[PDB]
Amino acid sequence: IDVLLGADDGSLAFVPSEFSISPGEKIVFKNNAGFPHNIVFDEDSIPSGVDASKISMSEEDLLNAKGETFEVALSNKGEYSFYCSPHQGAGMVGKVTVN
Ligand SMILES: [Cu+2]
Repeated sequence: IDVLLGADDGSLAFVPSEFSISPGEKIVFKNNAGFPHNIVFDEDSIPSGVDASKISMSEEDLLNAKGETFEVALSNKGEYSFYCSPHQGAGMVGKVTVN
């Protein structure tokens, strides 16, 4: 599934921001508008026993050019909360369900 970082009107959002995938399906996050951006999974808001370090950017890492991507595949089922670190407060948050 492709997820834009930043809406085409420059809104600070994931598009889409809530979605479901099957296990081992790839998510391609692509720098769209309003970057730099990143993708960080909430360690306290993913399935038990998942290593967030395996599926996220560092807080300190950025995608700073149009079209840079980060890709990830999730396998454990459950809900995963993620955010953009610099824009979390702006509401640039999402949630994926692996079902
Ligand atoms: Cu952002």
